Amino acid sequence: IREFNNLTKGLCTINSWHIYGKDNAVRIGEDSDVLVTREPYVSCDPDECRFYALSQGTTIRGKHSNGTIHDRSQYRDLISWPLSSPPTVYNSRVECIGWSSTSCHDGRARMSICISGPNNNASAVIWYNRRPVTEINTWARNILRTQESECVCQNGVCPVVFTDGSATGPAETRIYYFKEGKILKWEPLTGTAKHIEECSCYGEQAGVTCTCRDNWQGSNRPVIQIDPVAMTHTSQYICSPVLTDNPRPNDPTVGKCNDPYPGNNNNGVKGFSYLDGGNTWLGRTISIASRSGYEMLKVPNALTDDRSKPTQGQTIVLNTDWSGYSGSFMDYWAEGECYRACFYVELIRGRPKEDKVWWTSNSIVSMCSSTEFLGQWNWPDGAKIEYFL
Amino acid sequence: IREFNNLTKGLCTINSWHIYGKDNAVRIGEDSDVLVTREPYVSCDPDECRFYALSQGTTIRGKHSNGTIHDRSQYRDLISWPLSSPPTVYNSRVECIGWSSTSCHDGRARMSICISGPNNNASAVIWYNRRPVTEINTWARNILRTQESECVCQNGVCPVVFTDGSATGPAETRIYYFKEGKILKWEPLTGTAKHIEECSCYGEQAGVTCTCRDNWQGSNRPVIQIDPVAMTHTSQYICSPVLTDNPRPNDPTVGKCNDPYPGNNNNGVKGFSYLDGGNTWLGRTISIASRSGYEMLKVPNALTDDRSKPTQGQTIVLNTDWSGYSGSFMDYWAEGECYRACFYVELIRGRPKEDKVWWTSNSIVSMCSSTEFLGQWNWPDGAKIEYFL
Amino acid sequence: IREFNNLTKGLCTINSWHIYGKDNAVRIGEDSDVLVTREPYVSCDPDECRFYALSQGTTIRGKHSNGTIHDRSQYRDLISWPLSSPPTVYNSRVECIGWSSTSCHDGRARMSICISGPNNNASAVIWYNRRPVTEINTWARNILRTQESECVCQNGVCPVVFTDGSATGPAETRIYYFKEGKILKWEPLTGTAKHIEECSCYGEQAGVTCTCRDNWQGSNRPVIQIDPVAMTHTSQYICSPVLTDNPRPNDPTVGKCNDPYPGNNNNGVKGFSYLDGGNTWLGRTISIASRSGYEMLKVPNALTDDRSKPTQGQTIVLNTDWSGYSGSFMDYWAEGECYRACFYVELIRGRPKEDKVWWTSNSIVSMCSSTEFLGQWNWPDGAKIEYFL
Amino acid sequence: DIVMTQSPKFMSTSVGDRVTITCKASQDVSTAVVWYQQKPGQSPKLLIYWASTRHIGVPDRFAGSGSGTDYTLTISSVQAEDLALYYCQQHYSPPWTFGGGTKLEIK
Ligand SMILES: *[C@@H]1O[C@H](CO)[C@@H](O[C@@H]2O[C@H](CO)[C@@H](O[C@@H]3O[C@H](CO)[C@@H](O)[C@H](O[C@H]4O[C@H](CO)[C@@H](O)[C@H](O)[C@@H]4O[C@H]4O[C@H](CO)[C@@H](O)[C@H](O)[C@@H]4O[C@H]4O[C@H](CO)[C@@H](O)[C@H](O)[C@@H]4O)[C@@H]3O)[C@H](O)[C@H]2NC(C)=O)[C@H](O)[C@H]1NC(C)=O
Ligand SMILES: *[C@@H]1O[C@H](CO)[C@@H](O[C@@H]2O[C@H](CO)[C@@H](O[C@@H]3O[C@H](CO)[C@@H](O)[C@H](O[C@H]4O[C@H](CO)[C@@H](O)[C@H](O)[C@@H]4O[C@H]4O[C@H](CO)[C@@H](O)[C@H](O)[C@@H]4O[C@H]4O[C@H](CO)[C@@H](O)[C@H](O)[C@@H]4O)[C@@H]3O)[C@H](O)[C@H]2NC(C)=O)[C@H](O)[C@H]1NC(C)=O
Ligand SMILES: *[C@@H]1O[C@H](CO)[C@@H](O[C@@H]2O[C@H](CO)[C@@H](O[C@@H]3O[C@H](CO)[C@@H](O)[C@H](O[C@H]4O[C@H](CO)[C@@H](O)[C@H](O)[C@@H]4O[C@H]4O[C@H](CO)[C@@H](O)[C@H](O)[C@@H]4O[C@H]4O[C@H](CO)[C@@H](O)[C@H](O)[C@@H]4O)[C@@H]3O)[C@H](O)[C@H]2NC(C)=O)[C@H](O)[C@H]1NC(C)=O
Ligand SMILES: *[C@@H]1O[C@H](CO)[C@@H](O[C@@H]2O[C@H](CO)[C@@H](O)[C@H](O)[C@H]2NC(C)=O)[C@H](O)[C@H]1NC(C)=O
Ligand SMILES: *[C@@H]1O[C@H](CO)[C@@H](O[C@@H]2O[C@H](CO)[C@@H](O)[C@H](O)[C@H]2NC(C)=O)[C@H](O)[C@H]1NC(C)=O
Ligand SMILES: *[C@@H]1O[C@H](CO)[C@@H](O[C@@H]2O[C@H](CO)[C@@H](O)[C@H](O)[C@H]2NC(C)=O)[C@H](O)[C@H]1NC(C)=O
Ligand SMILES: *[C@@H]1O[C@H](CO)[C@@H](O)[C@H](O)[C@H]1NC(C)=O
Ligand SMILES: *[C@@H]1O[C@H](CO)[C@@H](O)[C@H](O)[C@H]1NC(C)=O
Ligand SMILES: *[C@@H]1O[C@H](CO)[C@@H](O)[C@H](O)[C@H]1NC(C)=O
Ligand SMILES: [Ca+2]
Ligand SMILES: [Ca+2]
Ligand SMILES: [Ca+2]
Repeated sequence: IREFNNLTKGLCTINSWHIYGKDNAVRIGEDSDVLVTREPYVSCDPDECRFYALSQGTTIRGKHSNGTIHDRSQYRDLISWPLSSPPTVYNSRVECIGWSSTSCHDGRARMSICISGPNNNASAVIWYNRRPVTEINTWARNILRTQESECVCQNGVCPVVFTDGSATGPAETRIYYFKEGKILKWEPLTGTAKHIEECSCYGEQAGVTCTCRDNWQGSNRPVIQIDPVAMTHTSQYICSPVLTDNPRPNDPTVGKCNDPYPGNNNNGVKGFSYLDGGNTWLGRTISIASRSGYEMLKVPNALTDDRSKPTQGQTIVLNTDWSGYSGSFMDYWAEGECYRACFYVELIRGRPKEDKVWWTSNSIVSMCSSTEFLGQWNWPDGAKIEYFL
Repeated sequence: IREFNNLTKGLCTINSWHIYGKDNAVRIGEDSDVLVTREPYVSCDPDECRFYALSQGTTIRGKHSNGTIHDRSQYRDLISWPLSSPPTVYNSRVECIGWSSTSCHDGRARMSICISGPNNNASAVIWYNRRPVTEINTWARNILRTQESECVCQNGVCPVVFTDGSATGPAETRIYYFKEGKILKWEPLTGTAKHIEECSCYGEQAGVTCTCRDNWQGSNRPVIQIDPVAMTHTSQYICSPVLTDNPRPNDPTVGKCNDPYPGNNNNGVKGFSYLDGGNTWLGRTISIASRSGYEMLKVPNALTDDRSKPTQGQTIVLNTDWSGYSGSFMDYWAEGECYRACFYVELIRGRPKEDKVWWTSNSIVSMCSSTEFLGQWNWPDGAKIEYFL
Repeated sequence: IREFNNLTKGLCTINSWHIYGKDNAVRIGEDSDVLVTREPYVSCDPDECRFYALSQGTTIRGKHSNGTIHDRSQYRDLISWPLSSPPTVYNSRVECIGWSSTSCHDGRARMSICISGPNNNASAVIWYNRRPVTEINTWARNILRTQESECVCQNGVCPVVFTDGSATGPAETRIYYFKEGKILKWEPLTGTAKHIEECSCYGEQAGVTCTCRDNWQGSNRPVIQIDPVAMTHTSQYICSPVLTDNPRPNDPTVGKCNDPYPGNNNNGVKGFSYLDGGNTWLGRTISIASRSGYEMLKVPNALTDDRSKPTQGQTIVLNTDWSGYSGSFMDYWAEGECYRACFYVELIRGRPKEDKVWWTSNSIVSMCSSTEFLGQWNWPDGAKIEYFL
Repeated sequence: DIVMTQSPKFMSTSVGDRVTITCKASQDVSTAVVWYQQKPGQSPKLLIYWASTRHIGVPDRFAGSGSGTDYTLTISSVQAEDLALYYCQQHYSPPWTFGGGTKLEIK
């Protein structure tokens, strides 16, 4: 738009989910110059929506594809390309260089943030309107990381959640507030949340909600609500017995809102949730131990209730298929009375579980919500690891 | 912009360097239709920044890739493509035809200059706004050459440094002054500089500085300052004992400002420097004998002092990795109080040192400056010469 | 422009020629998805210049490339793509369908004309502003053909030269006058010219000149001047002893202006010339018998004098390299006092002379004129027929 | 592989005079010639690289030279401690190939 954006509306009634995008990248990738990527997400300009992902700088067939299990390297690049196309060498747009990133449009231009580095000397540069504007350096010197979803903006202020520190210990999280690439304020994590990683954020009614990952002790996600108007936040865990991190212990009958729910430690997988009272939907992998299957379950008042069990569901990826990271996105410039709620699921293929190939990679599925109660299908990446041999 | 550009600002404090772009061309190139190139550089339009390079007219896998060690041929083409993509057959924009070139935007349209030819009958055609406007022919009949970086414009006047003559003797350098593709004036080299080649230029405060290569006797670079308002210039060498050409003798304790610093003759490699008193940064290869490693060293008052040793540094390419040509570029239309200082390093791969393949080629790394003192990483081209066999 | 174009200027002094474009298509084509084409030409929009050519609907490596010697088939398509890129599957723009074509911009939109068909039931459809506007059918039922260069427009009126009939006999040529795709008038060939084929046209001073091919008896080209204001024309042969068709008898000392110059019959190759008194330049292959070499020779008052021998020349393609079709084009929207004179030469590779491959194809070289007397180079297609085996 | 040929194998010069050692490659090695000196029962010291540039601290008596396939190392005011085995390595293409050496004897 020619003007900043204010999150004036609220969510619409989630009643089922409809397919929004499917890139089919590994399937096509067996014969085109599709790029090896991982950690995808989706973000909308006022004018178009694109798929964003962290490239590994090689084609899946190319011989340099071997060994892409490694998360960070200096051949990683944050790219974007059209909605539902593959990340193709000949049409991805490189957004900045690094191995962690967030990106989001404030209404006028967009901010992209790519962290790069040695694990003890990492540095973020905050690009705004395709130009490098600001740069922040490592405060705790052990892997500076950020979202791997899109950030939400309000009146020019876009809060962004950064964690430097240990993924096995206390880390040192901090909410930063950008307006037009400059740092308005930054404040330390606060609330009962014990450790924050890979936050998934959606905005409604001038408040932004993030649903993250506690790597350390959590099997129940930390929720951070941020107030972009006053530049304040708080964190807590989701009260529901319906545990959504992966791995996890099997769901209790009573859950935990002010501490990690004890069971699977030093591990997790990025995720999201739409937190809205009666209209709360949580996403989770089906396997208690592996990223296979993805489902969306309606768990009313999940955030606040230590007894909330589901009341409606939908299957996105079967348990016999692989899934991965997921996060929230919305089209803030979509004409409506309300905000359509969307999510994406990353579909990992390769190493370590399909180690007959030496590359890891992924495709994407994304859904948005419908108020109709539509029928469900289940959406496989689709490639046969045997044709790459 | 809809109006010419004046270099009104001055440089910003260089305090460390952040990655600006990395194309990963040879790595990707093992499996896409990435073009064989060499002599790259970067230049900014008021609206976007792109990578420019001299194409050899073949894909790196294509069989015609063999023998691209030769600098000049009639299959060379100056091309451009998006920042941080590979020079792909399906997205490079051919700018003009020839084997030497400079290009730069004056604020309104851009000028590109490609020299073509037999070594004794060479001819430059000065394209302006993608149309051929002027043409200059060889004055000394032994290889007419120009910058291989971008030129800087001021109020429509863009000085350009052309050298025809011997790379082993006295050559016949001359500064030309273009406005809108037409030749405003041209004047012969003047100053104490003995021989000029491949000038690297940045503009600030209505003056343009070029840091070049003395092929003949220099191991210390000739600096030309040009006044684009009065169309005047002078040349000198950099006073510092910190020798920056390659090959070079090992750095003295006292350097030389009005003559070549004696030691490695009939050779060099294109380079740059930001010359600004306390805030002077010089770039150099690490090897005294080969284009391997690249580092940026802060040598206060380097230009004027025969005793300036460094006070802060940063490693760009390790000495165990290959480097090559480097030059300055800046985004003159970047909104700020000042000019962000940037450079690029070309990363040669192929013949002669990796002669197991018969092609020479390169990728690009580029940095811009930050005032924060960020951590450093080291940025390898990245390909394995063994997967092309 | 937002307004039709009038050819108000005259040619500029041709004093030498400078390279304007070189696509390097067969060289690149050994490893990208470059399309097999033949009969190229170049044409300018008020906003950009592109290469146009008749595609054969196959990539040069693709197995359907074999047998592209055949001129007409229903897999032929007139395409365009950016100046100096290859005709790539992923960036050519298909202009209309058929095996003969002309295209040209009238200032507002452009007209493209593609003839398609059985050799006895052929049909032209005159596209204007990328929509099919008019269609003309075969008047003589034996291969309806047109220019294979660009047409010139004046005040909306663009004359176009169409020949249906025998290439071995009298044929039935006719000048058609389009304005905005509609047929303003059409008139039969008139003048002393015996047979017209593949006319090359440039416009200056509100008159358009075409230099064509007499297939039947000519070894000296028919020149048609057309008056686009009054929709009238006349034809004659070029008086000069310097014979420019190919094959040809060796040049006499006295030439022929009102009849074919006797010697090589039932054959020719498309060509051009800039006809302007003292400033006349004629192009010809060097071989009297084969399309190898291309040269530009200044033959003052060539059109009108039966004794005009050359006074200055320039070599474009050596006699040891292959050439082919050539034609004129100009940038009518190029800002100047005058019209820059340009031409293109098609560089055929394949069958029949390099029959070790089963495809025929080509690349392009194009020049425009300079008033400086620049040095000359010679511009080979460049591929090695041995790497395709 | 590029092939450095050193002939002659032995050289005698008197104290204070000139000697010159000739090295030659099997193709234009474009001046990428290094000269080491191996003192008897010691390791080599790099004297010159790029045919003529002295490494840090070899005193100017040693003058590298040459072009193409033909290079030479001159020593003046020859010292009784100049006795050593002199080798040219080349440094243009891999693998880096040496010469046979030349023993400089003191007359
Ligand atoms: C046409 O399409 C429509 C529209 O989609 C179809 O209707 C939909 O059909 C869905 C499936 O039939 C249905 O979903 C179900 O909804 C109920 C609510 O009534 C919900 O409970 C279900 O969710 C649980 O069950 C699934 C498997 O069935 C589990 O994977 C899921 O995790 C939920 O159970 C787990 O957690 C619960 C809460 O804590 C526990 O109580 C439970 O014991 C279970 O625990 C285990 O699983 C966990 C994960 O594996 C693990 O962590 C834990 O530790 C335990 O091991 C389910 O979503 C939709 O409600 C329905 N929607 C609509 C609008 O009708 C329709 O059928 C289609 N028609 C045809 C003809 O095909
Ligand atoms: C996290 O990141 C930060 C930010 O980057 C790290 O801090 C930076 O760390 C840099 C390296 O540790 C440091 O650079 C050094 O700065 C000093 C100034 O105090 C500077 O002297 C150094 O530069 C010389 O040394 C390097 C190798 O160390 C040489 O390659 C270089 O050429 C310079 O030396 C040569 O020239 C000198 C001048 O003439 C001579 O005096 C010297 O003898 C030497 O000569 C030889 O080398 C030449 C080239 O090979 C050759 O021509 C000559 O003939 C001789 O053979 C170096 O740059 C930064 O200052 C520092 N920056 C900041 C803001 O702190 C931090 O350590 C990281 N943290 C962790 C935990 O990893
Ligand atoms: C640096 O670059 C500059 C700029 O380009 C160089 O200068 C240019 O150099 C050109 C070549 O040296 C020179 O061209 C010549 O100009 C003369 C005018 O003085 C012109 O006569 C020449 O053209 C004839 O000769 C060529 C071969 O030399 C033929 O291929 C051509 O067809 C012309 O001859 C044929 O037709 C004539 C007319 O009828 C006949 O009189 C003649 O007998 C001949 O006949 C045979 O050939 C025909 C084709 O093969 C065939 O049909 C016929 O039947 C017969 O078999 C030539 O173009 C430029 O004038 C000159 N320009 C400038 C500005 O100086 C400079 O040398 C370069 N410098 C260096 C150091 O390299
Ligand atoms: C790259 O891929 C190759 C296969 O393309 C891997 O090769 C294996 O590597 C091990 C050592 O890790 C060798 O001993 C095996 O014999 C290789 N054999 C097979 C069948 O793959 C290589 O390790 C991969 N990893 C990297 C980082 O290059
Ligand atoms: C082109 O590449 C080929 C290899 O693809 C080169 O071939 C070698 O060339 C020499 C002569 O220079 C032959 O005697 C060798 O037997 C060839 N063998 C090998 C293993 O490469 C060729 O020289 C290259 N250069 C050019 C300009 O074509
Ligand atoms: C298509 O290309 C093939 C080769 O790819 C041509 O094959 C030859 O065709 C003749 C008949 O014309 C056979 O008898 C030969 O034995 C074939 N051999 C070779 C070595 O090419 C084929 O003719 C080409 N033409 C068409 C129109 O398909
Ligand atoms: C956006 O919201 C702020 C308060 O958060 C308000 O002052 C501003 O004027 C709003 N602008 C628009 C276009 O809604
Ligand atoms: C640019 O600078 C010149 C003097 O160099 C001045 O006369 C001209 O008006 C300036 N234009 C702008 C927009 O600054
Ligand atoms: C173009 O030329 C015609 C006469 O040929 C004239 O009447 C018309 O007004 C001209 N238009 C322009 C813009 O020159
Ligand atoms: Ca956990
Ligand atoms: Ca030098
Ligand atoms: Ca004829």
